[PDB]
Order: sequence, then structure tokens, then C-alpha cells
Amino acid sequence: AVGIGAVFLGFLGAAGSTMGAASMTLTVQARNLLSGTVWGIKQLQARVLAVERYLRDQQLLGIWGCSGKLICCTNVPWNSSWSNRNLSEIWDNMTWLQWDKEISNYTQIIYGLLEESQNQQEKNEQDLLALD
Amino acid sequence: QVQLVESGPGLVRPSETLSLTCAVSGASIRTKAWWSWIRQPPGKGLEWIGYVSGGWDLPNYNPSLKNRVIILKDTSLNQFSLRLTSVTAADTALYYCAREGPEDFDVWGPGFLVTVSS
Amino acid sequence: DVVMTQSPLSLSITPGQPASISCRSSQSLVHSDGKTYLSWYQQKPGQPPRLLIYQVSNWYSGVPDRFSGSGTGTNFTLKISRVEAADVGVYYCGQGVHLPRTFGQGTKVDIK
Amino acid sequence: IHLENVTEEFNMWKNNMVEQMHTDIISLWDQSLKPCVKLTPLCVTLQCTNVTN
Amino acid sequence: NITDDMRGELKNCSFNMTTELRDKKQKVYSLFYRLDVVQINSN
Ligand SMILES: *[C@@H]1O[C@H](CO)[C@@H](O[C@@H]2O[C@H](CO)[C@@H](O[C@@H]3O[C@H](CO)[C@@H](O)[C@H](O)[C@@H]3O)[C@H](O)[C@H]2NC(C)=O)[C@H](O)[C@H]1NC(C)=O
Ligand SMILES: *[C@@H]1O[C@H](CO)[C@@H](O)[C@H](O)[C@H]1NC(C)=O
Ligand SMILES: *[C@@H]1O[C@H](CO)[C@@H](O)[C@H](O)[C@H]1NC(C)=O
Repeated sequence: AVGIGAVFLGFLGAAGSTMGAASMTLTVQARNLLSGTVWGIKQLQARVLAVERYLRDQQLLGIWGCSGKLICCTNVPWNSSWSNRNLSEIWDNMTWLQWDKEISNYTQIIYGLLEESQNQQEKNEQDLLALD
Repeated sequence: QVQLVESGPGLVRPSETLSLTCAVSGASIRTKAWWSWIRQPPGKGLEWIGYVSGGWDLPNYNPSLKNRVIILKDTSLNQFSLRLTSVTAADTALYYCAREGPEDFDVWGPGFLVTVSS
Repeated sequence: DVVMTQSPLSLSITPGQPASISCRSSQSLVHSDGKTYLSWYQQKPGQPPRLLIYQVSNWYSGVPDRFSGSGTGTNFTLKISRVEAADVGVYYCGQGVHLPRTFGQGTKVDIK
Repeated sequence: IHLENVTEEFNMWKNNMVEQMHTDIISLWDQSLKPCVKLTPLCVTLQCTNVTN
Repeated sequence: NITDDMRGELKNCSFNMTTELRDKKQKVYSLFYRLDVVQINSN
């Protein structure tokens, strides 16, 4: 549309496009997650719930391979039973909503695999810096 | 005082996805424990299928089960479920949910005969 | 994996007389702390088994002291110094120190 | 900011935030009365007649 | 039917009480225990 050619606009703007197009615009959805006599309690619990959710996400990233790299290749493989689709098709064919509907079952095992991979990389790096 | 009770089929066709679910009362799931599945073919010895943990251990199975077993815990319902994809009629066995603790498998389930038949 | 063997495979008990099962594991079950993760079970038909002795010197809650257990290396020993009619079933020797968990074959025990 | 090629299911009847609007307006209506004067001494025997008409 | 030795644990008490209307008061009675009333100071 207006943002054709130079593919960007405001946050949640890429939510309709395919995930390959939406992957180039991730900094703003990361950005619009933190900043934004009894009603002060409501304002305060909203603000601390926002920073608690953001800190939980940053801690979930920080125990994995990437602290703030925002795109992280890692060392765990991919079971093809989970996706069971053509690989380059999903980046030109699927929205992130539809993809999250697809792998709703296949969740929370990936995160433990990531933690095992990161702890294995840490003990391997400890051994490597130990014998040197 | 822990009580484990299995639930699910006992008669399924081969080459299908088998799934049981054991309910747990008398204690909590997220304990120093491995909520485990152990089977026994009829007239034969036991066969340990695998476990899951109430902490954050990754579940570790018997490699003879050919990576078709996914035990999934349900802490919001105090349960933990066996899975077995692509079953055969030779997989007919009594199934048991149990709890490894500081002692070895104190409270079992009653154990139900899953007779895989076509 | 760990291989378990019980000897004898069948022993019809004489009431008033002891009985024994020698367990043989394939590998050393003594963990580096100093303990031994070995357990004994007793098959009842269509039932969860009855549990006699875990961690050989230790005792289950719910087990009378008319049993006994010892052992060296991989040769462990369950003994019943006074058998009863309540000792029906087919026993088990099962390790717990190595993944994967394994169990045994068992000793057949009936009335003589 | 507009969104394109996006289909969401709306439901105004099981919707939230109308309950929160009702609760907020009720609590605000209560919170704008606690400064004001209670009319406890006005409950009294009234000698009433018709208006001069 | 109280004996003179064992005193009545429950005392009946009648009193004035304001109604909802400020002009009108009512006479009303109730029961209370010995451990809640004292004798302010025939009648
Ligand atoms: C409830 O309220 C009424 C209304 O005021 C009270 O009654 C009044 O009590 C006073 C105090 O005893 C009475 O004054 C005395 O009356 C006696 C007997 O008539 C008289 O000999 C004395 O010289 C003195 O005037 C007053 O008459 C009485 N009025 C009525 C209409 O009974 C009452 O005491 C309050 N309490 C209870 C429990 O009813
Ligand atoms: C996810 O699992 C449920 C069972 O809980 C199943 O019915 C559903 O088909 C699965 N999703 C997909 C996409 O297969
Ligand atoms: C228990 O703790 C004591 C003191 O820290 C130590 O000496 C002992 O070896 C420990 N035992 C085990 C089995 O970890």
C-alpha cells in the first residue's frame, strides 16, 4: 500500500502479511511492549504486569542462546513431524496467527530442548576454556 | 496416602495412536518424583516405558520404545499421560502409572490390560 | 541396559522354613554417595506389586521385619527367614541407579 | 494504524470491557458522593399540603 | 421462677429508642446478659 516497496509501517502492520515479510519488521512489536486515589492501584498493577511480562520474556531469551539478538539461530534440530509442510512455502503462504495455530500442540517441549542445548553448550565451553 | 488411577482404553487397533491418562490424588504432582509409565506383557516380566518429572527434567524413555512414547504432564489437573503411536498386537500389556521417589515406585496405579487387537 | 537375574526361578516354600532369592545385576549399582539403588517387589495377580525391600538395608513403611536383605557387589540377597501364606506372588529385583530403569524375571512361590 | 488482510471474530455479547465500563462507572459514581452531605437529619415528620394552585 | 440464690443470667431491658423518623421515638425491650449491663446510680 503506502508502505509498498519499502516494506514497513507501524506496529502490528505486518500481522496480515506472510511471516517472511513480517520477519523484517520485528523491532517495533518488541518496542511497543514496555513503554506503551484508587485508580493509581490499577495504573500501577497494569505497569508492573507489563514489566513482569517483559522481564519473563527477556529471561526466557536470556537462558537460551540469545540475550538480545532478536533473531537466534540455535543448535536444536527440528522434528519434521511438527511442521510437516513445505519449508519455503510457509514464508510466502502463512501468517503468524495461522502458524501459531499450527504448532499450538508442539510447544513447551521446544523450550526444554533449548535449555538443554544452552546448558550443553555452556558445559562444552567450560571444558574448552578449562583444558586451554 | 498417594493414589494413582489409570484411565483410557484397553482395546485398540494396531497401527494407531494409543494414549492413557493417570489421575493422581493423595499428594501433588510437582514433587521430588518421576511420574512414570511401566508396562508388563501378560505372563512375562515388567517393561519400564518411561517417566516424566514434576520439576523441569526432560522426560527420558527406554530407547527400545522407538521414540513413539510421549509422556505429558498436566499439573493443572494433577495428571500425566502416556502416548504410544503406531501400536502392534504384540504391544498387549498391563499398563501401570507409578511414582519414583526417595523410595522406588511406592504408589502404583492398579494397572490395566491394554489388549491391542485388530 | 542393566540385566537382572533372580536365582532360583521357582521355589515352592515350606511353611516354617526360610527361602532366598539371589539377585545378579549386570553393572555395579553402588552410587558414588555410598548407597545402593536396588528394590524388591512381589507380584500379586492383576495387581500393583507388593514392595518388600528397597535400598537393601532400608525398609518400606508397611513391611514386617520377618524379611531380610544383604549383598555384595552385584550379588544381592533377599531372604524370608519365616515364610507365610501372605508371601504369595512372583518377586522382582529391580535397579534404580541407571537409566533406563529395568526389572527382573521373578521367583515362582506357591504352597508346598 | 490500519491492518490489512486480517480476519478476526468479534462478539459484542460475550465481550469484555463493557463489564469493566459498568464497574468503573458504578465505582466512579460512588466515589463522587463521599465528599457530599448525608441527609440523615432530613428524615422527619412532614406536614404537607397541596401547593397554592 | 428464679431462686434468690442463683441470680438470673438474663435481664430484660426496656428503653427509649429513636425510630427512622427523628421526631418519633419508640419504647422497645430486649434481653441482655449480666456481663453486659451495669447499674447506673426505689427503681
Ligand atoms: C421512654 O420514654 C418515655 C417518654 O419520656 C419515658 O417516660 C417518662 O419517664 C419519666 C421519668 O420517670 C417520667 O417522669 C416521672 O413520671 C412519674 C410517673 O408519672 C412521676 O411520678 C414523676 O414525678 C416524673 O414525672 C414520665 O412521666 C414518663 N412519661 C411517660 C409518658 O411514661 C420512659 O421512662 C422511657 N423509658 C422506658 C423504659 O419506657
Ligand atoms: C492438537 O492436539 C489435539 C488433541 O488435544 C488434536 O485434536 C488436534 O488435531 C491437534 N492439532 C493438529 C493441528 O493436529
Ligand atoms: C551430606 O553432607 C555432608 C556435609 O556437607 C557431607 O560430608 C556428606 O558427604 C553428604 N552426603 C551425601 C550423600 O551427599
